[PDB]
Amino acid sequence: QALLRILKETEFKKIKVLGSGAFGTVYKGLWIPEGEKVKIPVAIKELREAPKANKEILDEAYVMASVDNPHVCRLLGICLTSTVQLIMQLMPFGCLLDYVREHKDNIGSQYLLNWCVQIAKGMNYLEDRRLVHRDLAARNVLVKTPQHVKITDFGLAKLLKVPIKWMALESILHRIYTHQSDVWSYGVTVWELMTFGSKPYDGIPASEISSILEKGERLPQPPICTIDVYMIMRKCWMIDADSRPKFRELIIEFSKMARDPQRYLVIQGDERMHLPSPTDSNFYRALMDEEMDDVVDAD
Amino acid sequence: QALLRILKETEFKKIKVLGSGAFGTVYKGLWIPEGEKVKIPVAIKELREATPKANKEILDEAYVMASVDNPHVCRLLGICLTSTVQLIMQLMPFGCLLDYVREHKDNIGSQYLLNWCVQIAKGMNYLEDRRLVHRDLAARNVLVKTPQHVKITDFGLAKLLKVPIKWMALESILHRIYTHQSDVWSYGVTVWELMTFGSKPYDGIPASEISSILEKGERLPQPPICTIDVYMIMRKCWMIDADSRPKFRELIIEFSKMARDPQRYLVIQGDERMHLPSPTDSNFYRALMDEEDMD
Ligand SMILES: Nc1ncnc2c1ncn2[C@@H]1O[C@H](COP(=O)(O)OP(=O)(O)NP(=O)(O)O)[C@@H](O)[C@H]1O
Ligand SMILES: Nc1ncnc2c1ncn2[C@@H]1O[C@H](COP(=O)(O)OP(=O)(O)NP(=O)(O)O)[C@@H](O)[C@H]1O
Ligand SMILES: [Mg+2]
Ligand SMILES: [Mg+2]
Repeated sequence: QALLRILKETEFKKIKVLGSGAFGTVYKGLWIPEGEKVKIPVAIKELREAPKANKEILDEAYVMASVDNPHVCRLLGICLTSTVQLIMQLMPFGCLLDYVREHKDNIGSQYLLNWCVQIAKGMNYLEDRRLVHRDLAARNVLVKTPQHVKITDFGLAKLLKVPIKWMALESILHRIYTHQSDVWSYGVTVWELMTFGSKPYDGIPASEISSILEKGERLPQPPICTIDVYMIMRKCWMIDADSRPKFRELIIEFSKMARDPQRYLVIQGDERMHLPSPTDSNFYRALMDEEMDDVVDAD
Repeated sequence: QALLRILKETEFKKIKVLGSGAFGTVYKGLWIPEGEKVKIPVAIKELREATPKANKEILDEAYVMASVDNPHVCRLLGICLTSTVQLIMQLMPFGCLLDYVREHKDNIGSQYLLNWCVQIAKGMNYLEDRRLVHRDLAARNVLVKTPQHVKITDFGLAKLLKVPIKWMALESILHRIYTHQSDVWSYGVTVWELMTFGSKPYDGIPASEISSILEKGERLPQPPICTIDVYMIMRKCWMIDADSRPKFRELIIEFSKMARDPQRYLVIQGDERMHLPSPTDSNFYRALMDEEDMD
């Protein structure tokens, strides 16, 4: 229980709504430690309801509180008095989807491929712990710093707007959720990144997706992607789940590609869009990211 | 070196005054990374007296200040060189340990007090290892990162430039001699400040007369909560002969020993209840505020 702090409603306040999704509402909030005069910013996710006893939710939460990996967001605290309110670290940069749309004119290959590496690393860790995400998407990758992203919202789908356009075929047709169906979503997430945040299958209703998948139709090749990168996405969307890549294979392949990033993505002005200098990296870490490094560098 | 970031004045803004000291104003500020929309809270120390040529010498010392790497010493992160030199460091919303002990007066337990003494000694020992003399150690110059993790600040500022007479070793008052052993003296005063929950040292005695009473052998008095064993360490910090003062490495051992049996060495009313930090509350503080290597 040492990893999950139980909060009294009297020691935190919700300030502003940050967003809403299939599972609840995320607020920017404050934590006021008892006996202290500081207000510490936190993120608070207030859950919709689905129903289940407080003890069973607490059991679920201890598992979410126990993930230990630089690319997965850990549940920090919980309040079960009224609604279910989860407390986690506030990520001022927001989610990676909004970030890639915001900076579509300034994202280099080194950033894009290193994000693919980090997302695969967080997902491989989840597979190690036998935790199926069920809702991996670019909106559920949080930006700690532009050089450090983290998967969030895993297993909320367990504890309780169905993301049809990210689900593997077997998940749509038969509600089968495995680590290999997470690999399908990972492939859509990579597609979101490489298109700088396009909406997948835009204009196609969700009810049609299973049918266009069965006809063999897939998301198109992003204009910056060489075939090498596009083949990885295709493999994530094979009908046979065991034929799809493994998260650990994805880590290796994207890490390789990150060592020669301009050979695998075609970006105008890429030469001027490198990872930060050592000076700027040291400054970011000291202010926002004291916890991993391991960014893969060119050459 | 890559450990000091040179900032552009357009990159940050001042949003609140936090206090002032002998060398400048400390502000709460906001850092806006270029081309981002986020506002990242920082602390800024604007120095007093407008500086040019000096700026080379300031930088050379800034690079040293930016090279300190220890969980109990604050590292300079960046610098802005305008008509006023502006230093950028991590913001510490709890503030300094002096105000902290005052506001929680007679509500702090012995385990905290003794652990702060260890941590400060570890930080000063690291500086002595680096051959760096602080010159202005005092409880006001220890910041609280979390109640479990304190850090020495303002290393290097004094050299970078009213004298804190009541924290200074006698030889520093008389001869402007500053060594690691004079830092030991100031450490003893800092500890006395903590153990008295933030009392002013030599209250009622003018600063110009401190050196006379020190030479007569007068010293700060024994705090009510301190047993003989704790007070003797403090007294040994204030020996006239600098080389018979404790070394910071010995202070680490002695305070580490006492912090394993805190109630034997500090006698505080209500120590039974106080509040030590559960693993649960400790993990929560670290995840929100303190992800660095130790405390
Ligand atoms: N810890 C956090 N810090 C900062 N922003 C966050 C945090 N968690 C979530 N957000 C933002 O708040 C929004 C709301 O999240 P959420 O309610 O999970 O919806 P979603 O993730 O966008 N879609 P869904 O997949 O249906 O949950 C997210 O899109 C994030 O951009
Ligand atoms: N990084 C920081 N975060 C938060 N508060 C800080 C920080 N650095 C300094 N302060 C506070 O800012 C105020 C001014 O500090 P400062 O100018 O250093 O004067 P001082 O520490 O009180 N005396 P002195 O340092 O000997 O000149 C004090 O209340 C400090 O606690
Ligand atoms: Mg979400
Ligand atoms: Mg100071």
